[PDB]
Amino acid sequence: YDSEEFEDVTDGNEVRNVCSNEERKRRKYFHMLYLVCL
Amino acid sequence: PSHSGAAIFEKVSGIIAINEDVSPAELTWRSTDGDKVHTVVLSTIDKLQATPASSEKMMLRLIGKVDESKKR
DNA sequence: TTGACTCAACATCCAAACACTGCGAGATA
Repeated sequence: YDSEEFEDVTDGNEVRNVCSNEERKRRKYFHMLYLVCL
Repeated sequence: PSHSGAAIFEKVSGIIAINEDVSPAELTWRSTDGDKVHTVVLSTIDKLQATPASSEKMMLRLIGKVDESKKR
């Protein structure tokens, strides 16, 4: 609330490649859904 | 008016003055008439809060620490 | 800038029939 409004101002110094099958299916479904929407 | 200007604390006018003369360089708030005094050791200040320009209420807030002997 | 290799780690396809109840362990008023 008070930190949400009043922004903290500070100087903090600081010196293979194939996914799972679940992701495969999720990508196929999301592809379809997205296509339809487009 | 760089490390020491006119600052408020507990609704009373004041004169902030950073005290960097000791091992802990601190922030001394000194009332404008001198009624209330409040010294803030910047050593414990975790981060500063400034009412950004979007915060037309120009209020800066000094975020402090939770030392092992203070934890609630 | 191209695609045909190989590698390895999965994924995916595809085959295609035995019954079901008896019988000894311990325990039992």
